[PDB]
Amino acid sequence: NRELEALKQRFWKHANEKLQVLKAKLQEAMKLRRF
Amino acid sequence: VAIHEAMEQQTISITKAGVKATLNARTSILAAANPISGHYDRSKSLKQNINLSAPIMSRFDLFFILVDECNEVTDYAIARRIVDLHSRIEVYSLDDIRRYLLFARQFKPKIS
Amino acid sequence: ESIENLEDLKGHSVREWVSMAGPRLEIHHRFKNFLRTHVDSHGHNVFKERISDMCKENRESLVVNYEDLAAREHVLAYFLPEAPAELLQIFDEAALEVVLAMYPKYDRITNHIHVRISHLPLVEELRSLRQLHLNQLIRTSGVVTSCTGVLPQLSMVKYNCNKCNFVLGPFCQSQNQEVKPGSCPECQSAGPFEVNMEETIYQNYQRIRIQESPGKVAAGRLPRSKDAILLADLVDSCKPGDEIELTGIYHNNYDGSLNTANGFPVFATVILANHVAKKDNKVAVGELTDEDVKMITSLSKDQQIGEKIFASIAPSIYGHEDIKRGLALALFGGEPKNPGGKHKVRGDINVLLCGDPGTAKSQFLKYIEKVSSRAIFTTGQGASAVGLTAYVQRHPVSREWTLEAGALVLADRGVCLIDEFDKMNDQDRTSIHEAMEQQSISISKAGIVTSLQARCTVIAAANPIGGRYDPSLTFSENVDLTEPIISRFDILCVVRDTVDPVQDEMLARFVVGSHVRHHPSTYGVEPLPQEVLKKYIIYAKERVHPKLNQMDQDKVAKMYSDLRKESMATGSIPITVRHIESMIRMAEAHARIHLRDYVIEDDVNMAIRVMLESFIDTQKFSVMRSMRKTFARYLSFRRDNNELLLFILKQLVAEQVTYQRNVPEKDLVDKARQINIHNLSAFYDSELFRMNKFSHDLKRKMI
Ligand SMILES: Nc1ncnc2c1ncn2[C@@H]1O[C@H](COP(=O)(O)OP(=O)(O)NP(=O)(O)O)[C@@H](O)[C@H]1O
Ligand SMILES: [Mg+2]
Ligand SMILES: [Zn+2]
Repeated sequence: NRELEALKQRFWKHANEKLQVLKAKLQEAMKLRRF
Repeated sequence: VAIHEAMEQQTISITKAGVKATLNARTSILAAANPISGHYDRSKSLKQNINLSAPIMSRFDLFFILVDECNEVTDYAIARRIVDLHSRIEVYSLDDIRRYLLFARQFKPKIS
Repeated sequence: ESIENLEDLKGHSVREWVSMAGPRLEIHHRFKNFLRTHVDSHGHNVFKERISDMCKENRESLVVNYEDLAAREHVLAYFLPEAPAELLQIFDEAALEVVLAMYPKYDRITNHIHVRISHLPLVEELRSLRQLHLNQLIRTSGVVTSCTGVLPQLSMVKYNCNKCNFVLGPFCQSQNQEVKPGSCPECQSAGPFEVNMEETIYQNYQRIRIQESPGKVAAGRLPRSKDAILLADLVDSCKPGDEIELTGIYHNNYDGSLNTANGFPVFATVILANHVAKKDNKVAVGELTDEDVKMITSLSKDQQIGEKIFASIAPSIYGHEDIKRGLALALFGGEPKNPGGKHKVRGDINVLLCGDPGTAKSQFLKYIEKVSSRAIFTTGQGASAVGLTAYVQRHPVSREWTLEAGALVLADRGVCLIDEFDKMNDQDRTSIHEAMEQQSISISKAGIVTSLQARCTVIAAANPIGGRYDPSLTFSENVDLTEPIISRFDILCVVRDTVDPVQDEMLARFVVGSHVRHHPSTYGVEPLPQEVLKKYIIYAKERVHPKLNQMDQDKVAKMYSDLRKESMATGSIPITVRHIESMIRMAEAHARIHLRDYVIEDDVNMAIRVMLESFIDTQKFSVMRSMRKTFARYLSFRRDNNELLLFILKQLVAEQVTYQRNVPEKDLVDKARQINIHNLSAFYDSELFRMNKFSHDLKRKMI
């Protein structure tokens, strides 16, 4: 299945609601501040 | 006239009373045309055969010509293909071609 | 006093938390510190500069970027989309007492300052708004369809008692219901009351309707829309037809009319605005920084700036240097004026790109649409006379006749782009005469008798008769346009796809290079970056106003006169004053490109060159040789003037060597500023002084 996985890799090479994402990635920085 | 913008710029820019809009037409066009006088005259050029203006003709990436030859074997083959296909109804399936085409269109080939 | 804390941990909700006194004070201090300590990547104190640029213009409104608020103060960025009204009030107070630290007398100018948040990352499609977004800060985009007038809304209302002189104390007005006193505390009379119109404090109000842009998702479907409320300084931030980008609080309230309409407890919604940008006016002079001005004015020092700007227009198009030059002159534009206060003449420059298919004319128009602010695009039959100029309609709710802006009025200080101009109807095409010269649109319809301003530069593209341009005929003989419409175009451009295999190789290699370069993944000067060019154009069109004091009047008059003589025998039309004024406008435009406050001889030479090369292009192919010789020899194709400076240098060196035997660069440029040869840089980049063994150095100044 290595060639099929290589085709998947080529496909992903060409491959290129958000408040919670913002809050999580910001809360990481606040955790760093606390530490 | 609006086909000029739609074919190349892939947009339609309407500006009239009560509406101003640059509408999207990211579309591939498959045109079918009839030559003047019905029969395609081989002695005449294609430009002389059809009434499409030169700016329109420059839009198309490919021009193809289908001319009705009087060949006996071709007529028999056409009739046979129609009849035996119509009787058959009761390499790849169209669903497979659809899936492969949708998969293939995600590739963006570079130019070496 | 109330003690500082870690802010992000609490048992309350966010709104309750930031409402409490302790964390409110901590948030206040944090935002104060953020304003007074935030720095740019280069180390420039950003908000000192922004507050100074605000207090100079008395704009009483401070714009803050979320993408660095999150960088500096994390928890403020955390609470902001969750509790925006409360946090924005706190930000307003902190910003006010920062501004009154920087400019202590600014309370004389304004008692309140609004913090406006920009670049909010939680953008939302307009039809994707749901109950999940309620009472949260959102960012949306859409075209403004309707606007109320600017109206005064109560903000802090004092009521006169219905039976006596007493003023009932201030009530803070809401956007949900009209606040009321009930009964007076000095005497408990009740029910109706009078507003004290003098002591009541009002605020500006403007309600707009925005819907999805027509080309965004509405592919035959009807677009969704939302109402938005602009308050205080945000009024007049937008008009109908503006592709705005709106940040605001998604707010909801009970509406009985919607309840009876739907038969369900359905709550109306509205966006309380907090920032309005525009997606076409991506840069503005009110937003330019000191560093932008500094690098713009440093670029103007370069002698190659004209070539850099010309090469910077549509850099993905090979060749067409004359087209890029004309489009640059139109994009920068001349200077409008009104000598005597009784006689207007336009400053804007009009261009027409005629030629055969596959020559990037429409592509040039699309580039100009992208680079220039307040630009619009239209095509052929898609345009109409009425839509181009202005239209009269029954107003949607009043049902009285109202006049509305057409294309050339919406582009009143921008560019109207008309593609495939030859293919319009005559009734559509003749509608732009007044707009193209008198720069007004006069309407006498349905009781409306008024004239709108249309100070618009029209750039048009067209094909000749039969599609293909034939060099056997003049421009007038194969364009099919008439003299009144041709003569209104200051610059005429002809592009021909004639075969030349070496040029075809160069063009094709460039096109393939563009295709491989822009994969999703004649220039010789290098362009500017397009962001720099947009800043340069918007700076030059506002902060520079070229004056005219001397342009060699007899030279221009002689040129125009024999240009008229030659045109009488052939097929393009220099109507009397329009071509003279076209040259004046182009000289002013070239001065504007160089950021010159006054027009010089080089600019006049450039304008003369543009006019004459365009005129030569309109001739028959057989006639171009004689015509080109006629104008080139006598009428100022001033290529270079190296010989005078060569012999001036040789004379100065001969005298100096004779003096020495029995700082020369200063000696050279002294005589060069005495004689009218002041552009000495050409002499240093020319081989004439080099094979005479002369050379230059800005430090040593020896030659
Ligand atoms: N010199 C050039 N450099 C790069 N692309 C070019 C050049 N000349 C033509 N093209 C390409 O040709 C295509 C057509 O451009 P377009 O602006 O529609 O041509 P046009 O002048 O409008 N022809 P027409 O609409 O029939 O009058 C675009 O993809 C351009 O990029
Ligand atoms: Mg075109
Ligand atoms: Zn009373």
